Amino acid sequence: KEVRKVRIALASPEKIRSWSYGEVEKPETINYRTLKPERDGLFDERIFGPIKDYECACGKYKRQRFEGKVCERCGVEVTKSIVRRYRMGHIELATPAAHIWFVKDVPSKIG
Amino acid sequence: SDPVRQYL
Amino acid sequence: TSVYIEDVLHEFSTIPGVKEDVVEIILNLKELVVRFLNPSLQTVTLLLKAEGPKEVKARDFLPVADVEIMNPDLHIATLEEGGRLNMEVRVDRGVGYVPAEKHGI
Amino acid sequence: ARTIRIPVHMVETINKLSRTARQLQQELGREPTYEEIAEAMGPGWDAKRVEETLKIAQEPVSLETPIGDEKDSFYGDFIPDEHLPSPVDAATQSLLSEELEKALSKLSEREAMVLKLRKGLIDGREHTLEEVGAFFGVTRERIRQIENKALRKLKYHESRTRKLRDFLD
Amino acid sequence: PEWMILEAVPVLPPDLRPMVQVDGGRFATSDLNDLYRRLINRNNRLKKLLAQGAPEIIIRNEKRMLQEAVDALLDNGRRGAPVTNPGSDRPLRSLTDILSGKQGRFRQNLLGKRVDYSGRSVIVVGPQLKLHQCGLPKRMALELFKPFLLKKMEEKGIAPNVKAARRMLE
Amino acid sequence: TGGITQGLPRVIELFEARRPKAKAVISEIDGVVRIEETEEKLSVFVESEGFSKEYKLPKEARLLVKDGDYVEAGQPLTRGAIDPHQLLEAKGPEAVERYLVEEIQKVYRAQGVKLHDKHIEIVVRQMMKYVEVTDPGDSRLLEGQVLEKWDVEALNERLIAEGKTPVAWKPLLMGVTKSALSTKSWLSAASFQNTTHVLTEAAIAGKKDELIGLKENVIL
Amino acid sequence: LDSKLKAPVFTVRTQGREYGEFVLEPLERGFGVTLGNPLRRILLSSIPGTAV
Amino acid sequence: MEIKRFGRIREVIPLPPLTEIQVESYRRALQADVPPEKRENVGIQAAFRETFPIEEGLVLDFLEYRLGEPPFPQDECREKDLTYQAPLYARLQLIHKDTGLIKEDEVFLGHIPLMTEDGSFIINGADRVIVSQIHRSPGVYFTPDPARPGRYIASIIPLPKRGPWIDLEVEPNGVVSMKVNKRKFPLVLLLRVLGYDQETLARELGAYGELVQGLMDESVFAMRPEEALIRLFTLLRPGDPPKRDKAVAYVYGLIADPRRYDLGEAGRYKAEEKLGIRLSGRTLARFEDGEFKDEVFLPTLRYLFALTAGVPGHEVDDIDHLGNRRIRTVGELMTDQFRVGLARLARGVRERMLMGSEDSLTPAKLVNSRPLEAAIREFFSRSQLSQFKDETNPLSSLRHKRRISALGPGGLTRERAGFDVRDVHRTHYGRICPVETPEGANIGLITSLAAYARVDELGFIRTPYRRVVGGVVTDEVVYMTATEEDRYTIAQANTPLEGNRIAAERVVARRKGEPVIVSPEEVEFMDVSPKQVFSVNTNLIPFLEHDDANRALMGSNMQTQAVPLIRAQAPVVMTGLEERVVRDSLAALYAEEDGEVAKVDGNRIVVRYEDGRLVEYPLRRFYRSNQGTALDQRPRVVVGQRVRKGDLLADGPASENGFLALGQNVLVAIMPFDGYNFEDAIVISEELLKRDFYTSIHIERYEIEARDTKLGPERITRDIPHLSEAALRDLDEEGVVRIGAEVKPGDILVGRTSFKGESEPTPEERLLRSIFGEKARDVKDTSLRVPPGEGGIVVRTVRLRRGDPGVELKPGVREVVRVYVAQKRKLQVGDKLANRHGNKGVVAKILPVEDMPHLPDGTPVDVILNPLGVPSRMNLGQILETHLGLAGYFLGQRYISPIFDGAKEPEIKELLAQAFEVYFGKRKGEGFGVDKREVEVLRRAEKLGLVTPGKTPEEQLKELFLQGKVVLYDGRTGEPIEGPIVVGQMFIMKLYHMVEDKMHARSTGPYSLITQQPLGGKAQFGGQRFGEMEVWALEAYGAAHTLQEMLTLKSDDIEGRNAAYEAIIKGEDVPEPSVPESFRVLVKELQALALDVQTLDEKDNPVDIFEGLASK
DNA sequence: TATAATGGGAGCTGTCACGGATGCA
DNA sequence: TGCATCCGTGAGTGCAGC
Ligand SMILES: [Zn+2]
Repeated sequence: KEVRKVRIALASPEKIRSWSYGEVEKPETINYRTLKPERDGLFDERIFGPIKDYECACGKYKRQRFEGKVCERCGVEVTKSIVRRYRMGHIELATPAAHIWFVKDVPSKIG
Repeated sequence: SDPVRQYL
Repeated sequence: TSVYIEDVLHEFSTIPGVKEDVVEIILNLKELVVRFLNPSLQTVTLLLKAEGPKEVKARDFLPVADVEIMNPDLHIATLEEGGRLNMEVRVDRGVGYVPAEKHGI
Repeated sequence: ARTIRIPVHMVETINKLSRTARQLQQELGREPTYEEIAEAMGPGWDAKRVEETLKIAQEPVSLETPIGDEKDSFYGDFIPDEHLPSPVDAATQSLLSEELEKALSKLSEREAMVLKLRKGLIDGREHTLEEVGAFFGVTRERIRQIENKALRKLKYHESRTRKLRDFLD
Repeated sequence: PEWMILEAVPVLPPDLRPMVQVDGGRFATSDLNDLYRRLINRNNRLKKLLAQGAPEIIIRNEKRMLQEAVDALLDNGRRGAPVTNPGSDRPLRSLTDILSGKQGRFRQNLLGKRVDYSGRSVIVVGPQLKLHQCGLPKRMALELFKPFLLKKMEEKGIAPNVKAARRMLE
Repeated sequence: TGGITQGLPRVIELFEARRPKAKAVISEIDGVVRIEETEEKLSVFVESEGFSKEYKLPKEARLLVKDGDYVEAGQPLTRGAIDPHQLLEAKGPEAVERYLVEEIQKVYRAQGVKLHDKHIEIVVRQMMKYVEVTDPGDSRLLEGQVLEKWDVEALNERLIAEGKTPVAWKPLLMGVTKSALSTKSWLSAASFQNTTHVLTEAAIAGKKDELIGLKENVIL
Repeated sequence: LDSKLKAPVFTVRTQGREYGEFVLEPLERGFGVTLGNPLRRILLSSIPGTAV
Repeated sequence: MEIKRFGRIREVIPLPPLTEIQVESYRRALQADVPPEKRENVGIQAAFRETFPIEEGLVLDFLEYRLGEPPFPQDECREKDLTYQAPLYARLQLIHKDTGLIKEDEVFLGHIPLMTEDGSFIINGADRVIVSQIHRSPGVYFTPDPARPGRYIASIIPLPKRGPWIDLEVEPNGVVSMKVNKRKFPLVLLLRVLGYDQETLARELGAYGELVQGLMDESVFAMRPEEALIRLFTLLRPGDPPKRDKAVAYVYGLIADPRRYDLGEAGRYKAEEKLGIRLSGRTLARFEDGEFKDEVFLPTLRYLFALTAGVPGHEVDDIDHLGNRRIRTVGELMTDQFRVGLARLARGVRERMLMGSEDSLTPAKLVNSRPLEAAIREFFSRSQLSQFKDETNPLSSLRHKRRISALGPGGLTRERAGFDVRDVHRTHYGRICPVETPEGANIGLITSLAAYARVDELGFIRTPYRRVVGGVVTDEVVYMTATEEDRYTIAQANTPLEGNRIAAERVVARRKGEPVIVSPEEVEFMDVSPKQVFSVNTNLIPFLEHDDANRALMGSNMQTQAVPLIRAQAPVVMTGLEERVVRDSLAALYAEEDGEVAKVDGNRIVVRYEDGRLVEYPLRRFYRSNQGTALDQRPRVVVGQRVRKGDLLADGPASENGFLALGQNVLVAIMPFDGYNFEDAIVISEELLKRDFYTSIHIERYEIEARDTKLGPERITRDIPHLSEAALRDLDEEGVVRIGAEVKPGDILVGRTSFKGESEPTPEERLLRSIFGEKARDVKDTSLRVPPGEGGIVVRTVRLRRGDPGVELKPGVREVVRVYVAQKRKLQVGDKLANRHGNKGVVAKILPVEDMPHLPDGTPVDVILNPLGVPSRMNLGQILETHLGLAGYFLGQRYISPIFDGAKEPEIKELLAQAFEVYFGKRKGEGFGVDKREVEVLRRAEKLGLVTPGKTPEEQLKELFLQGKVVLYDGRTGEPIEGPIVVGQMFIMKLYHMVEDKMHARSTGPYSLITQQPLGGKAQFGGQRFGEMEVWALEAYGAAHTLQEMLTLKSDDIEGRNAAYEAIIKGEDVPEPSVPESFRVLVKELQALALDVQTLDEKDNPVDIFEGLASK
């Protein structure tokens, strides 16, 4: 189909979670010794996808034709690494927090 | 205004 | 069309005991006027060997058959005690202005 | 405190190395070498260990780090993407596949297919001799032999047309 | 309306906030990672302080800090002092910063872009040129038209193939 | 030195439809001019048959009026640039269009720049693009709600065709910036300026960009 | 340094006895005006003719 | 050759040392030569004295400091990328008050950068310059309130980062308000804190009736100094507990604390002079005997009320006046950052003092030098005032050191900058050059110190004048500030003198800048020279008085950009300043004392002096500058030559026999030529290239590192995979290209191999290599190659390795290799040429010699300049320069024509007459008469009224020659130019803007990480920016596909750009564009802002631009 | 894992004009 | 209800820039 219109709207928590491929539970980025991403971190391949094309983290499945497959050992989907610029993660807050755009923008929409 | 002041 | 100097790898170098740098030496050698007698002769390599203290002129070039320098008083280099200069300079027949960049001789 | 997290014992070792180097520089009137720091750290510590410890201690720098006296230049603007294949690389892989298929139509169906199976052009995995042999219904020795003759014919044709040479860099 | 409050804060794909090894093996990364790390640290500490039955002053402080963390992430310096990295006065670059301004996504990468098959040089008067013509330096042309030139080199005996032609022009 | 500074100033002022500090005082209605000047204070009255109006101005102001003269509504009483909005409420849209065009052209002519009226007219047209509702009629609109003239006209033609009460509206003049931020396409506006504002209002409204203009299509 | 190249080809375009165009290429640098000017001077001043 | 100089004005004093502004400043700051006990309270010593003693009971005190010798010399620092610096030790003693225990030790604080002899620094191997800052001098100012006329603002301003600005204003409600940290509060409260009784304020301020009544508030006087203090504290600190000692602490720190609040010494002086009082300390008040005592506040209030009332002897202040604007030089800036780092070190000290063990604490354990080191390093690296030194030519450095900037920390930002400060104030006379400033955004913000100008100890720029008593002009020279200068009537430097007495009935002078005609009885002072009005650069423009200022600016600025030429020559027409510039810049090498030359070498000059000692001078040879210009010194003397003191031993870059040589003297004709000189373009003769005029040496440095990785070590080797021996031809055994080899783009400078990551060899590639029998290697070719458009001869290689003596690299680096490549650049088409009068142009054409316009004697011109560049530009100096240049061509002489005391038309006419005789009489003797073409041209000129009818051809030719015009022959025809043409010698320079550096082109190349758009810049092999306005151009043309290509296929559309490249190499037309990646980046970045952006169709149904990859 | 210890610390000053809110007289 | 007044937001392009 041809793109005609472009819509922009508020995103519900449900929508945001629908976007997310996983929750990031840890501040960690990459391991100091290995320089690999850390589990449940901001760079996690489990959440955001494989760093290498069609190859999981542990290296159990290295080939295409293993598509959509998820490794049991490392939990990483085998697919194109391009998805690392696409798939969103999320952080579940203990206390709800106001989006500052709808607060500090005068006149305040919430206000 | 100043979070530290408020907390103190 | 060309200059070789012993213990000189390129134009950007200086020689111990010689006042002029190589850029200046070549600039002076570019003023050299060499007459050929025999019309059949295309090229001549002028050999120069000298040591100081002396002021090396174009006259100091070792003579070649059917070759006359029309400006023997032309300055080449200034050599100092311990200063030693050994050159082989290639002079060719030709026409117009051909830059070093083009002929690469 | 670190964008790249470091274990507490390792942070202790790093800070200890820092304090050691600082004292050493305080008595040396200059920054110490790796060897002097290694001396002051005790046994088990050589220059290489100090050097690698300092290496792993290095913190990352901001991509938004400003460049120039104006506000218009980021440090990250100078950093190329090595991951995504260049148009040249992509086109080269494309012409490579197309040319290999040339030689495909070249060798017979069986030997070309055996080669594609063993080298992984089909499912991407590289099959063993027993798999291609059980697939074509022959012995592993036989399938190995037809693989050999396939590769051999490819070698001859390659020496002949010099087509696949330029892709070898 | 309640969607103007965030229960779950989205996380940008990592490639858009890269952690990259530069030439020398040293690492360079986007500020968004530091912002997200502040956020996650404060959130986690909040969950642990809750689970452990902390007094109200503490939980209040933590919640306030959490809101300010979210603020810093989405629009930094919008309310209160801008969050900076240790040992620097430089404000961290948040999503709002990324979007707007002259250096923002729209103006920099969207309404305009750097392009391929382009070059530049000094200009010199053309008096012999006809109105529809310009003098173009040979080498500039060799580079700008390069793929066409590879193709035409293959169309003739100049090169066996495209890759050979390119390796030849190297 | 020896024998477009001002120029650019004035132009920008005009294209931003800004109320000048040099502002000339204009008559809101028709009438006859009765000047009343005490040595200490000066004032100018405009007297119609039905009613009279009073304009109190500093005694040092230059008057463009002779005592006992009949002045049109919106006609300058004093020198200085006219407030385009006052001219709008007084003499209407065409007057303002003519004023903006001629005024902008003065500056360019002064510097020896030959430029066609058309372009300035295009811009001014974009400046007049909006209206403000005086009464909603039978519509869903609100009093003081700003919208596009085309939209209120289409609406009113639908209401008239339906037999309903038309929307009472007044012409609205805004400067180029506000007009650009007030455009229908949210991609265009958000990429222009005030990104967060445009984006939040659009997101709350669930705005759809129909990709009518050039900017949007460029962005995509 | 080495220079050897071919002699130029003389090209002729003639319409009637009234007009003609004469093209000589390639020539060494500058020789276009070296030949052109003297010929123009001669063609205007020295060509035998008749007059009243 | 003979140098003839014009002008009657005799300069009483020479130019002061031109780098003194840097040198004496930094020397004053360090006090390294001063034995510690004799040091003053200024400089880094001041910072030590402010920081220490450190208390809170342990007490750390400061005895003295010392600076050691530099661990490495300047050159070695340049090569090893080190910093020229000296170790800084500080002797400290910890004293426990109770115990009485005193532990004394000298602690090492790290290093401080040393300034070189020429007034520059070496930071990490690169030469830098700290640029002087200009700012508002601290003190008490009174300025008109812009809103309400009749009311004024009294501003009390301290030094930058020295505490808050304080405003005093009379409010419409009648009460006097004080503003501090944006807080308006009644001043009477603070007045009460200082302990002022209503009676004292009444008797003091009573003289002004209406105002003091507004000052009176009984609710304040009903309080006590304590209660008032706590009240003020509650006003400045809401929510903060109003404890007594805390309020005392805050108010003391805000006003009376010398460490927190500092007016400069200059602020002190100016406050004293303005308010007519005497200041004890540098603060606004004191804490004495338990209470506070006022200093500045009451006098300020008194003055403010007096000005408001109209009381005589009270005026507002001109904040742009150069009496109110001072300069912060290197010493002050460096000292400032030193003070900051020291403060941090002190904080750390108090920390350790509280935490550490009470039995044993040494000063060494208490002091961490790191924060201080960081502060200094930060200043000399990332500061805006710390700039990469401009070494392009010696004058560039000299001028850079003399720069003044209104920008930087504590300075203006270009947004806040507006006219009033970019203006040129009358007080700039003799101080700041009115001419040399940037044309663009920095105009008036970046300026230049005038030639005779000096910065005093207080930081004010002073210019010399001469005492005039009874019309007699003394040799006594007095340097005044602008404030002092305003007090006198100062005569112009050109006022006619017989002996030391002024002879004119009427003289032209200045009184407070105002031009006035006065009698000699009224003259108090007289200018030293016209030179003092301008900068060092502007002073290099001959016939300056004939050039419009706008082009003088351009000539000035462009001289900085002149490239040193191998054949470089001094101008035929000089200003007289050419030698001092060479000398002060330390470019040339000179003889220390009278002596005899022992040895002369390319590399060395050995001199034997009167002392009998043998002093050897090494010559810097083909060294690379910051801008890549070659800096080399050549010996100008010979063996056995006797040299007196201050004699020239050797010429540095851009120096011909000790005279500044910025370019060549070329023979120009001013005529249009076949459109090739159209719009400032320039035509030159190939003869210039033949004789190597405008040829310059440039050296470029390349660098590569081989480091330890986790995939295995990178290594520098000659063994490079898949490479022939043809490519390794010039590589040595170790893999580094050999000295003397010629390198072209694509050539390897240094061989390097790197191990491949998981690049799981494409089972595609597995197959490939197996077929081809060649096994897939594990290493790949990372070697450093000559970038496109570069090359030359390799003149140097530097190889540093880990495990080598005296060598330690940054962690992980196994080895570093540098390769220095030199190139000889001939002048070419597109290179920028300029003269000193602001005439600039790019060379558009190089003709063979036979095509050049020539003189009747067969002499071709060098350069053809279009006359159309003259009239609108109004720089006639170049014309005069040409005329005189013509004379000196035939007389074989050079001239000195001082600015404003010049060569005049009649004198040039005389010289031109002599020159004409030389140019003609020779012909007449040679047996040749006047040419037919000359006759025709004479007829033409006779119609133009250039020559008089009836005179002989010779007489007329002379008549033209006196006008600087000569008959000129077209080289292409032989027929003469119909009019006579202006021909003569002009000094023209080759500017640093060279097409060889600027020419760039790209098909495809590296892309950015996030945006996937092409990188910018030549060095990165980047694409040109097609920006919003270029887009507007394409839109305006209605070319949709060209535009869409720009937005997609050619930039960030991945699939699109790939498919496009492949399509083009195949010969297919380019495929249809796709979504540009940065739009996806936009969508995902908006999602991160919790906004849902949906691409929809006309059915309002969602469309996936991420193609399922983003959806679960 | 235990002597007692109980409210921070750095401010940043030379724009400039407009739109739009908000408050106070 | 009109008018201070405070806050927030803008302020040319491409080169290079360490
Ligand atoms: Zn796995």
